[PDB]
Amino acid sequence: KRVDFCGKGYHLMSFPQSAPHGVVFLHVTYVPAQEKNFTTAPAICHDGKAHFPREGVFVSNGTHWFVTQRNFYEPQIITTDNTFVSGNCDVVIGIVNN
Amino acid sequence: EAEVQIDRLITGRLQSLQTYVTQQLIRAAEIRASANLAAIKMSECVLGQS
Amino acid sequence: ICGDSTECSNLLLQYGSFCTQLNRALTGIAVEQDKNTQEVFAQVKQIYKTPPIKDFGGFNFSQILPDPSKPSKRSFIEDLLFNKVTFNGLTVLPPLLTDEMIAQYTSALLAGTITSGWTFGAGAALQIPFAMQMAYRFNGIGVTQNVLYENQKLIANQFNSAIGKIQDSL
Amino acid sequence: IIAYTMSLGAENSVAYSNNSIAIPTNFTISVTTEILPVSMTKTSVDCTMY
Ligand SMILES: *[C@@H]1O[C@H](CO)[C@@H](O[C@@H]2O[C@H](CO)[C@@H](O)[C@H](O)[C@H]2NC(C)=O)[C@H](O)[C@H]1NC(C)=O
Ligand SMILES: *[C@@H]1O[C@H](CO)[C@@H](O[C@@H]2O[C@H](CO)[C@@H](O)[C@H](O)[C@H]2NC(C)=O)[C@H](O)[C@H]1NC(C)=O
Ligand SMILES: *[C@@H]1O[C@H](CO)[C@@H](O[C@@H]2O[C@H](CO)[C@@H](O)[C@H](O)[C@H]2NC(C)=O)[C@H](O)[C@H]1NC(C)=O
Ligand SMILES: *[C@@H]1O[C@H](CO)[C@@H](O[C@@H]2O[C@H](CO)[C@@H](O)[C@H](O)[C@H]2NC(C)=O)[C@H](O)[C@H]1NC(C)=O
Ligand SMILES: *[C@@H]1O[C@H](CO)[C@@H](O[C@@H]2O[C@H](CO)[C@@H](O)[C@H](O)[C@H]2NC(C)=O)[C@H](O)[C@H]1NC(C)=O
Ligand SMILES: *[C@@H]1O[C@H](CO)[C@@H](O)[C@H](O)[C@H]1NC(C)=O
Repeated sequence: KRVDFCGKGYHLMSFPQSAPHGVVFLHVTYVPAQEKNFTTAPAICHDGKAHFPREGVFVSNGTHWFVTQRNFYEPQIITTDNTFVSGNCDVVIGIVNN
Repeated sequence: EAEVQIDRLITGRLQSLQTYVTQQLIRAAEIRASANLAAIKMSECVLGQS
Repeated sequence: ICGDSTECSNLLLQYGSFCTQLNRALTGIAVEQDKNTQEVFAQVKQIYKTPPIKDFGGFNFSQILPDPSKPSKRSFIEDLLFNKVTFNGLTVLPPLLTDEMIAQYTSALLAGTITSGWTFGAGAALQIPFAMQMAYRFNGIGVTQNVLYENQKLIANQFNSAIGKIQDSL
Repeated sequence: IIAYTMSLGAENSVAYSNNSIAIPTNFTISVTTEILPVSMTKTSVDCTMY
């Protein structure tokens, strides 16, 4: 888990090979690509309450709002099963109505 | 005997120079260890949460 | 050793190649130093810059970002650090990386980590609003992200007070 | 043979805002090497013979 210890990226595994007076590691790493642009918001008001995402992040393509995992685009509808509530939408800076 | 005196000077300064070089080598080893530590710290605490 | 004398040189001749061996080590030391600096600082592929308008949810980095006013473009803290700290056949070689370049590396690193987070160390930098980066960083250590959003102002003021205190202490 | 000033790298200004994020949509897998010495030849030198 420690960053850049073995492989520049997210580590998956490694393989050893011998060499006359030393060792050679082959590091297998995961690297993301093909970015995109979206509009975000830290929380969602609903009925006064303020929902936050369990694991993921809120995004929008301009018209609708979705929750995705952070490291790979995969939109999903926002349901009560992937969000949790804490308080009312009056102290957070950046809530959006939905 | 001038060459004898020159020989004395030469060996003395040779010893001094060699001692200087050896101290430099030891200190360089210390600094290299510290630099490796710094690189690790800066790659693991700056570029990500530890 | 000889101080520009011929007979001394002739006498020194019969000692073999001590001086080649000696001078072969100092070169290794110098190359080692340059490699040390390069591998410590040159951790990034590109050079990032911060946007002109700066609204990081209330956090105040003015003491840390470089100041264009000074010629060296070093920040206030770097300037304090630089202010505080203090031939006969020997030579001192200049380092390969001048201090301005080192400052540029530090500025690139710091702008990247302000804007992108950790993502710029793995692939390409991805922008992320600073508040919901601190939210992820709380979520990293166990505290849910709710806490940050409900105490943003206090957290920002505490950070600013801490940075001012460190400024005065230095 | 030319002499010039070293270039630290490229120059990009990441488009920071306060309500915009970037999310990757694809991935790649990279295999890279790393070489580390672990040993050197064992050598013995006699005093008297030398
Ligand atoms: C944003 O994404 C949503 C989700 O797919 C899009 O809404 C759908 O768009 C398709 C396009 O033909 C329609 O067939 C669907 O009926 C839409 N969904 C619903 C529930 O009506 C939306 O078009 C996207 N908008 C932008 C600007 O990308
Ligand atoms: C993101 O930044 C924009 C920058 O303008 C903020 O927009 C300002 O919002 C306040 C209060 O909502 C208004 O009084 C200002 O007039 C807005 N600016 C302009 C130019 O109109 C926005 O509030 C910020 N949002 C978040 C979540 O930080
Ligand atoms: C989200 O919806 C709530 C209620 O539907 C809005 O709250 C009202 O906003 C109007 C316009 O600013 C005020 O006159 C009312 O006093 C607010 N409260 C109520 C109970 O109506 C809120 O403005 C919406 N959010 C946004 C960003 O428009
Ligand atoms: C961030 O903190 C600095 C303090 O170092 C603020 O700079 C001060 O700004 C006030 C008015 O804006 C001036 O009266 C002071 O003289 C400034 N101090 C220095 C040392 O220059 C800066 O304004 C803060 N940032 C924001 C956005 O408020
Ligand atoms: C993710 O990237 C891979 C690698 O480029 C894409 O797979 C390529 O697709 C093109 C178009 O069909 C082919 O010509 C290449 O041969 C494919 N590469 C390999 C290694 O098979 C893939 O399409 C991308 N995913 C998405 C959703 O765009
Ligand atoms: C997002 O939009 C900005 C401004 O239009 C642009 O500079 C940036 O390149 C876009 N992001 C990506 C990943 O292209």
